Amino acid sequence: DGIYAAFDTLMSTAGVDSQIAALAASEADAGTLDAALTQSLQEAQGRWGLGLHHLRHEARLTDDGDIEILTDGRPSARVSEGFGALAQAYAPMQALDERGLSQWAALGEGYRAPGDLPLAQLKVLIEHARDFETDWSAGRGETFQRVWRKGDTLFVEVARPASAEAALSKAAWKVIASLAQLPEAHFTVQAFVQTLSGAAARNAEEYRAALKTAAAALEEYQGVTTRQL
Amino acid sequence: DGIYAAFDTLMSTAGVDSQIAALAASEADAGTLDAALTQSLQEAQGRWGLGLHHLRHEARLTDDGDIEILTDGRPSARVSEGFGALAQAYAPMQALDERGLSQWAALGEGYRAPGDLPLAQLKVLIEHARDFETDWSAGRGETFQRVWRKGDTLFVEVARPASAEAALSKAAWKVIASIKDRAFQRELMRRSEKDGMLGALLGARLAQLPEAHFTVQAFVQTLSGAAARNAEEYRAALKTAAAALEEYQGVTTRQLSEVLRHGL
Repeated sequence: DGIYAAFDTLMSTAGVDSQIAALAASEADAGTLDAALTQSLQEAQGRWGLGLHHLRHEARLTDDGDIEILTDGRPSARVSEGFGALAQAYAPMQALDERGLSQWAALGEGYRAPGDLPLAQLKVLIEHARDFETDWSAGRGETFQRVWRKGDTLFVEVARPASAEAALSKAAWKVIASLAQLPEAHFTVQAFVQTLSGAAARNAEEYRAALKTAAAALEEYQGVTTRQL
Repeated sequence: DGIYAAFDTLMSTAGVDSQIAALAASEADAGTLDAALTQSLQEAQGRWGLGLHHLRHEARLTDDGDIEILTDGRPSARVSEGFGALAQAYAPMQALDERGLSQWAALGEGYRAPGDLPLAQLKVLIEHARDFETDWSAGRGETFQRVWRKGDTLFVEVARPASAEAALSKAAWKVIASIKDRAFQRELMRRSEKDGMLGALLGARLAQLPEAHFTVQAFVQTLSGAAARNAEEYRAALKTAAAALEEYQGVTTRQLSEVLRHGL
């Protein structure tokens, strides 16, 4: 019960409302819970901005009542170990630049197109290419963006890097106007990823919409976690 | 004359000089031969126009001195069964449209870009997409053409589908012309007016004929590294492979001819 609750907390930093403790309280089957814990972890991975879209992210129930968080099937950390432990197990996988963006390609080693292509070269990729990835590009509001397709799914990302420490500082002096075991000290909402499927993942107007959508998402979620905090 | 010459004869049908019989006899190192069979076999597949780019091809030596032809790691045929045997092992695997073109994608199931794309749009694909594939379009010289990229290698296919029958027909004409004994030439030329040409020339003496089951129908140029992302390297690639396909068609027609002159 501690363990599901703690997980619920971890996801709360990404504005993900996993409801795992409740769903457990409902006597849901172990498979249903696993599925729920994995869906959430992937949803949070999208928004956390750590840059691990190239690894598989899973979370699963263990016999001793723990949750085990894996990456590419390799047991990375446990929740009963604390939010710090998870932070310290993710770190050697990332690779940030000087603005704080991931340097990995979400599609893995391979060719990466300019972030800045004309929207008509982008439209050709979108309509007639199988897989493809672009790199970051400077967008509005100090955010950055990029797009890739993997399978039947087009992935739009909008990312405005911000460290966890600063958000904590803001909400701290905002509460005084009114920490190592807090996940908000390692995890915050930096990015948002919108997905398109089937016909939509080959439609250029649809990609443009999905940009405006992911951009409005990132700003809402960035704010929600600050108001929780 | 041995299983290596049998494999060498089968490779001449795509105009591949494998040199397998000479390697087997050379002072080379153990294992270099299997590698050679597979190298020669894959090149041959590029030219046969069978449409099997999605399968993996291998040839090895077996425990009883035979050469085994593999598809996706599974035993498909044995060289000693003759070349017809190889033809029908490939058949259930193929899928030809009305024109003689493979209906399979070279990249397996997935999206195929149009084959009639505008050059400005095909370029974007060539400079920035990862793996991609186009459909068959027509090209110049009553040819067809498609292009894919798998990895770091661009694959430019030019094809002019033909039945091995017509190829045998075209080689018969070339021979009944070069004939020295003008009397027998006019005899053949008259039977050819009646019973057909390749008909009347065979009639002076085929399923054992390797070219009866395999023919040069296509060619695949390949680009690597920087050229593979270059749209003008692509347009040149297309002219090279059409010239290649004419060449190897010419080589294999002159070969089948010199084969038809034996037994006259």
